[PDB]
Amino acid sequence: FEVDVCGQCGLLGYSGWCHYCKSSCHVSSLRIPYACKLLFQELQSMNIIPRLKLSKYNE
Amino acid sequence: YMQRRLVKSLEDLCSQYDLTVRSSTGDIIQFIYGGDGLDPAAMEGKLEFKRVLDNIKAVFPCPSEPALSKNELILTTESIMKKSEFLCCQDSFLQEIKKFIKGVSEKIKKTRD
Amino acid sequence: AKKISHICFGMKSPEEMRQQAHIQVVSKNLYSQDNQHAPLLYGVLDHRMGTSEKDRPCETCGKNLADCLGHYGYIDLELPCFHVGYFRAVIGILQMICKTCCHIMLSQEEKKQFLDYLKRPGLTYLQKRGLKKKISDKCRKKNICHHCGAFNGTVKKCGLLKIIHEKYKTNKKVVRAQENLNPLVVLNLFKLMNPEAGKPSDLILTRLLVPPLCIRPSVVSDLKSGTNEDDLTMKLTEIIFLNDVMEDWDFLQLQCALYINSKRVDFSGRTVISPDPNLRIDEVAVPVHVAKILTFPEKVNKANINFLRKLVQNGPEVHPGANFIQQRHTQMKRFLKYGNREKMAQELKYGDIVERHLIDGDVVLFNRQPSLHKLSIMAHLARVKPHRTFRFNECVCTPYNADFDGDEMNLHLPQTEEAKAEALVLMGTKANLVTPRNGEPLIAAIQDFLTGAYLLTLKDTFFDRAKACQIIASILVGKDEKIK
Amino acid sequence: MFVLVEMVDTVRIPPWQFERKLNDSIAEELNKKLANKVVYNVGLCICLFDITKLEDAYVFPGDGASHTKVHFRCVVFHPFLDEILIGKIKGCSPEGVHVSLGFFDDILIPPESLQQPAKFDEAEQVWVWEYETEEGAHDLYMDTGEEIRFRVVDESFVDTSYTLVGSISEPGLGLLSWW
Amino acid sequence: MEVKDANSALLSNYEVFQLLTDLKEQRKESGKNKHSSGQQNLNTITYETLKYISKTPCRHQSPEIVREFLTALKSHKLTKAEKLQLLNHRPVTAVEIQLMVEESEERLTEEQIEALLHTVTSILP
Amino acid sequence: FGQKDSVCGVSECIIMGIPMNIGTGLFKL
Amino acid sequence: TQIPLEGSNVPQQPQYKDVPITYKGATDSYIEKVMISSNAEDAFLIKMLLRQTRRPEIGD
Amino acid sequence: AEIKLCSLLLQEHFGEIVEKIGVHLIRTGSQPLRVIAHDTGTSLDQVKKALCVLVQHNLVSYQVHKRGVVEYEAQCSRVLRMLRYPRYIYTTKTLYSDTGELIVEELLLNGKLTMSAVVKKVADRLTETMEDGKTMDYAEVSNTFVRLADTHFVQRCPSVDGIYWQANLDRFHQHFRDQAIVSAVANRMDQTSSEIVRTMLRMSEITTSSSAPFTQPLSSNEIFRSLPVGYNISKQVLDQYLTLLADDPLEFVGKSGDSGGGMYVINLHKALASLATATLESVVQERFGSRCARIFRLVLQKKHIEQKQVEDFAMIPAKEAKDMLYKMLSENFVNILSAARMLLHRCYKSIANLIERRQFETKENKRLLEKSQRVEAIIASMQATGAEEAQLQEIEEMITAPERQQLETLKRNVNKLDASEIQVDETIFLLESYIECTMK
Amino acid sequence: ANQKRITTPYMTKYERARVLGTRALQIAMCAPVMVELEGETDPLLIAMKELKARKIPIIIRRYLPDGSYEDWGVDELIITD
Repeated sequence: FEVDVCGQCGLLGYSGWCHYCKSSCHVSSLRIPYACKLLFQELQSMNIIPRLKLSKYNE
Repeated sequence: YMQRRLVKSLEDLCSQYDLTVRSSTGDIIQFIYGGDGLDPAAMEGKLEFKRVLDNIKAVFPCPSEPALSKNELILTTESIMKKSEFLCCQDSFLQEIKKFIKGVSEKIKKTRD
Repeated sequence: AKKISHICFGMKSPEEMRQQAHIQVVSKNLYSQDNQHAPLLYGVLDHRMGTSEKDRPCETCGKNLADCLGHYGYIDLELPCFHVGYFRAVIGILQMICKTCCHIMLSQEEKKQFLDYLKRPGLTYLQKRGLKKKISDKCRKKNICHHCGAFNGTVKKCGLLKIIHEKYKTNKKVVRAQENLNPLVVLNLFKLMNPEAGKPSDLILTRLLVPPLCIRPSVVSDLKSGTNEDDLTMKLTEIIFLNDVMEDWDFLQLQCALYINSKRVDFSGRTVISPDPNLRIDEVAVPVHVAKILTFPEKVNKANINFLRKLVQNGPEVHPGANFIQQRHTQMKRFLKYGNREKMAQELKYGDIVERHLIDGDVVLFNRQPSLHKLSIMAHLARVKPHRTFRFNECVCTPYNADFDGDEMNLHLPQTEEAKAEALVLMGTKANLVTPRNGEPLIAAIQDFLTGAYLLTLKDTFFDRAKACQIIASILVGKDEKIK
Repeated sequence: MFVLVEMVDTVRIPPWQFERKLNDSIAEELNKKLANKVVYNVGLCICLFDITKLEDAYVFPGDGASHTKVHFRCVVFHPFLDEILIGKIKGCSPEGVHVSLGFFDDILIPPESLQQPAKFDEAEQVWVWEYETEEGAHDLYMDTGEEIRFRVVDESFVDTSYTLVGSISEPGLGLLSWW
Repeated sequence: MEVKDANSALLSNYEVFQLLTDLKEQRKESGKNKHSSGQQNLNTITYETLKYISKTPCRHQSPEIVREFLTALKSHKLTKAEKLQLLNHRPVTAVEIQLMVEESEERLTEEQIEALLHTVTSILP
Repeated sequence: FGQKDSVCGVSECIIMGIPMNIGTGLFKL
Repeated sequence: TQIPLEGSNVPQQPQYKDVPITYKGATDSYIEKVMISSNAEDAFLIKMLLRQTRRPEIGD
Repeated sequence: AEIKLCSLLLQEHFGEIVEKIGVHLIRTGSQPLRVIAHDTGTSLDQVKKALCVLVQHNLVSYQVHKRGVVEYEAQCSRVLRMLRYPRYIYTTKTLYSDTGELIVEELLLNGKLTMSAVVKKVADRLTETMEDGKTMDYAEVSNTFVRLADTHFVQRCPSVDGIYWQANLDRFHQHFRDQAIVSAVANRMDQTSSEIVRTMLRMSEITTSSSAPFTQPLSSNEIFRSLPVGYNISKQVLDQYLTLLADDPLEFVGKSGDSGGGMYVINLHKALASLATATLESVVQERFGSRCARIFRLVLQKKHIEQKQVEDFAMIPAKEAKDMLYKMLSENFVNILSAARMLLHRCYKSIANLIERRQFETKENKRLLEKSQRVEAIIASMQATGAEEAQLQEIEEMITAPERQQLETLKRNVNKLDASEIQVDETIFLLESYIECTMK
Repeated sequence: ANQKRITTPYMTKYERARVLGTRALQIAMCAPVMVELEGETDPLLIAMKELKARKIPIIIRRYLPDGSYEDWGVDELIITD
């Protein structure tokens, strides 16, 4: 699933207008199995460094 | 245990086109595959000097005969050889390292003949 | 544009955590208790707060069930509690801050260690706390080579208790609330040095935040009999009695510790194996009732539409057919027991996507355990022959150990045609016969082919022109060999 | 004069026309998702006039669509230095009076930005022009559609409501029933 | 989604108006059924912009008046904003520029602006 | 303790579901 | 469906979410015996002889 | 909170990058330019400019570390002193004249400047303040400079037309302590007691730091040699009242003689604890109520643990007595060190809230400063030439009555929040004096 | 981008098989269809038709992280053999 999530004011939510944070510059739509999302959730209780970022496929 | 652990520990190995392996930070592991650059995929008969003699045995170009003691003619063919894979080169370091041993092998073939 | 390129775990982004807040503590009861019914309540276990039932207004997502990514919400409880992990840290490293001064870790020094720390990779800053593991609070205050010794404080390993006396050391210990220290001074002294990532201050167990309800399934029996969920961190809502309010902190953290701290499968099948050699070496065959296993993209193409509609009209109980076809408007329609369909406007009704059965490769994969080689799962053809075995050219039983006790075997189904063509023409004809692990063929006359062919070769056997019969299963023979 | 804007967005070229004509198809793709309401600031259902370059036209690792990006120029109506136009009164409301210029649709106008004595008569929802010149109480009764030569200062994109405000009460001319 | 430079134009005003007319007449060409369901509102913006342009007196004429309004003002220390205003209205009459319109009188010292006034009377309605 | 984890190789990629990028999966036109 | 406490009054058995017992495999059984075996509590079993004469085939 | 308060102050006074680097050095301690640029992602020139601003304002103190490149570190309390710049300059106006006010203002904002630089700058600056002329010279400025230096308030910076100078915050804190204790004795006794306490404190300023727990005894014979001019109290009256304050449960100055000639000592720690309890009582009266202040006064000679007596002072049924005890314990109002430090944390967060509110009242309406400036320019051009009332009517239609009243409302809220900041800043000064004094 | 000297006069089998796969997707969305559009006319064998391409007018570009863009047209080099 190409769900939208990032680090800069963005989380597991909408793509076009994120009711979490619809900054309109933080749309990602990343392929990810739900297992990693469950890891996100179950590790929210057990705090750990949440690194989140992207990079260009192009040149 | 050991199979899954070897698989879990040794994935990052890659074979990028410089004939050199690289790592998670692109650190050089090799430069050639042992001079030859070869890997066991194409391990033809003994590599590739004895079975191929048989390969060309089986397709017979009849016209020729022993008149001039073709050993010297074999040396002329070694000359056209020396020319015909000095156009070798490409992704390389895999032919010059063995080109002279090829030549020595056909030379010993000519001596036996 | 860009999918994931570098991602790690996830946490509570406090803003987007708490805009989706609905209720923290509505009352002493939940699950629509006092209503004597269960319409939908109370605003936190419902709506959403994390989409754990058939439908409700999914927050920042939509709609049920998946693609309602875990929705957040402030369910704060404000029960007095502290860092159990940093309780243990303070107990072990013995007051690493040198409370209550929090003076500079190093003095001059030797800036050599300074620049060495500042010009080296991470996972190393523990050495500073290691140097001050013991010397902390037992040193000269405001001196050289460090700034600690303040103020005579070492922590005691009384379990989770952190008792900090004004120790000599080893001469000032007491037993019942005297000579104590509060983690609030630790919090203030925050207010191994890196607050960019390593903040112990914000991890205070007073603004606790919940993971969304996507962790928890609730099996509502449709009968009001059992709705157990696990675990989870919100359960402390039932402690509203104590929510109104050094050993007390230890009791609170002990109460906290109860509920705060501690490519599988797609499109498959398995049956028993008993093969044929009538299946040409590349070809294989499956059962027939694997065509009754479906929901394939096979996205319609312009040259294909008619050939697809040929099988579309068949439906649920015909082998060459179609079922559950994915429609243009993302609302796939079935031809199974509710079919009564297949009028099939001839170019548009499924103008995007169709889904047929196993007609001709259409590759399938075969599983084995243990998978000694990578050649225990290979790429090979189809079509389709019945009698639900796992039949294939019996010259290649060696790299599978297709053992014949009758112990079953596993089949895949790849329903994506992107590297399927790549797979079928790289590990289908070059994988079988040549291995890099040994350099020796895997495909071979397993058995009696060896002795049958041997007996043929034996200098004895003399044959008949009437024995052109056995010739003709070979080179006057099945598909793809009938020359003279 | 109308502002060209450099834009960089995802371009999803369908495989339908991988070999067909490109440039005009590229322009159509650019106009595909640059619609009026909400794309970016400043952007609303507008187009290009000249090319700069076409960058990486990827397909995918192995998937269907393309990964082209944008180097072009986008013809926006930035709110310029109060460019003089004609502002037709778009509507009426107790809070303010709506106006139309040509850049956006909704243009809020506070009461005092009307003629200073001219107030909004909510008893009839008419912004009657109390045209208090020549000492006369000349109530220029003009409802929605009042002729005013507007020139506007600002543009908005983010709030719950494309809303503008064209500043009026020109000191040099006055007569807001005309200016 | 993303944009880099938000101001990259300084062109001929009435030329931009006629080019917007051309954009209007080109968008309607996309009426074919294959590209019909996808995008149509470009027609809407082109038509509304053309309507408000028709409201302006900026029609009936060419972009040569733009180069007139440039060469007659930039040569006398007028900023781009003043000539910009004067283009966006395309003054109907000459004395319009002086009294019906402002900030167009003193940078020419009311001497060579008369030439632009005569040009406006000659070409502009 | 706020310490990072070293599970960030490529065996995680199969659980994390991303394309591989080495040798040929690092396309940069 | 009636809450054990003083809950909803109406569920005096109109609230049946019927729970069928149905399953089988891809061949016909033949119900051969039916049992109402009931221990001292009326906790009705239904024991059943679902006999399936699967005579051999390639693979047995 | 603390560093959040420092960030709010630094943003209020100087700017953004200065505040960033100050917070970063507070967090990370000693760091040179290069690692600062690496961690903060800021260009070297901006880092150097902000650091030189901090040093000029005496915020970041740097020492040449071992291997010959300058490191940098900031102190949280030193940046919390950005609270007191209004209070520093105001108390400068209080103790000395406007010339000293400008001296301290320049040394705190204009920063390091020489004797010549400070003296000539303020001398040429203050000429326009007075009437045209008056030829005020640099010599009087230098004389006041030397006089204020003699009073320890402003000291010449040591070297690590010169030479640079700065203000010694130690003596400012000493003056604050003297004024606070005089006011406390005044408001807990008669004015005679406060004046006598002042008499004791007169000669205890440069020999005493800002965190000393007690002062020197003062023999009454020299107090008669140094009788107050405003209080011509005889030897009998002076000695009787001093010895009464000695045998006084207030104990704002006490006997340590036997023999004489009267070793009267002011107890700084006891008075500071009394003032801390009084501030706690005031906050309790404000939020939690005056009856909670009553129970505070009651239990002053009572629990914590165990719990077997407080209901007696409660006077009300034991259920709510136990509830009040539980809320006393939960709020952490008794570990005096931890409770007082957390109260200092409360005041840190309170002033952070007040400064953020003042930032709203001064910045959320930022689309008004340009309008006000343009209107003021119009008024200035109208009053001199063209004073017609038509322009005034147009401006009144432009400055509508809601606009002027909301301007007055925002100015009023700014003043209210500033006064709250100043009051809780005095409270924070008391709390930080305790923190630097409770250290044992 | 004439950094094309360190490849044998053959593309590798992995790259060739994957470019056949992406040509499969190409000819499987609507049509880039080639020298014979549907002369080979068969039911749902999507892959097995563009395998018979033997011209392949498309470009592929092969790299190394510490190297530049070694580019290659499919036409200008030898095939799977």
